[PDB]
Amino acid sequence: CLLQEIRQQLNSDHRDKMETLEIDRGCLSLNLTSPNISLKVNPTRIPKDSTTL
Amino acid sequence: REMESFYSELKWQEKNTLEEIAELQGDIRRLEEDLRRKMMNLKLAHTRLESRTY
Repeated sequence: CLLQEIRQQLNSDHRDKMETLEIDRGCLSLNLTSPNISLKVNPTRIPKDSTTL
Repeated sequence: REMESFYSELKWQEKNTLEEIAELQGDIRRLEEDLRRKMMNLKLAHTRLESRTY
């Protein structure tokens, strides 16, 4: 029982981090002269939970 | 005699003024395109910093 639950929670963590990796590689990918660039509303906002290192 | 001297001096003045005017006009035009590029780059960086919230 213990092993099955541990494996599933690790699975969740893994999918989360790989999604993050997708987002960040896109962030590096884009640049200027790009159809998606514009002014967005007050993005200087700090997040609510704001996990630390 | 003194009149004609004055006349020559004035023409010298006007010619130099003309050339300075042309050079300044060119410089100003350059400055406007500097403005435009500044705003473009700000747009890009704004988007970048926004996107991480996902």
